[PDB]
Amino acid sequence: MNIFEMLRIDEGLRLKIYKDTEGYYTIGIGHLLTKSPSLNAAKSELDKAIGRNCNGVITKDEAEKLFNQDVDAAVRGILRNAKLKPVYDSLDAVRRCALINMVFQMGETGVAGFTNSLRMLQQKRWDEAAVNAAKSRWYNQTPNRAKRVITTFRTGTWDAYK
Ligand SMILES: [Cl-]
Ligand SMILES: [Cl-]
Repeated sequence: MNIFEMLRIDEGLRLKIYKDTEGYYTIGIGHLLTKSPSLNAAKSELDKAIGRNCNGVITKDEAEKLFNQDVDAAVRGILRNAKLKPVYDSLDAVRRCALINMVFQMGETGVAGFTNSLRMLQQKRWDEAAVNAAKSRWYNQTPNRAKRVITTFRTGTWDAYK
């Protein structure tokens, strides 16, 4: 189990523009296209992203290309963030996967808002951080995925995904 297989389970794969759980225009493996209500703004963003006329539809390969960028971008974002980088540095390999997951889903800004939880992860107080992260809009909105991520932080294993 790796970060890619993990995100592919949580995000799924869709070759046609679709709306995410929040209502936003998305495609591929969780690649948010626009927060705009316009299916037209989305179709436009999409062609700018792929470099061709897609007419809201892309190939598997294109979806994987977007996915590799997004994971890379998330990883570099964590390493560039003064709030995130120390947490990351401090964790084992599996737990690190859990934080990339949150970042990919919610943006560096959002994860950075979990101050208390991040502090507990840093202190390796696993159970407490799990209890605290559950008190969030994140968890109430997408509970099954949140639970999976939270278990990964609590235990340090890939259990929730197997
Ligand atoms: Cl709450
Ligand atoms: Cl969910």
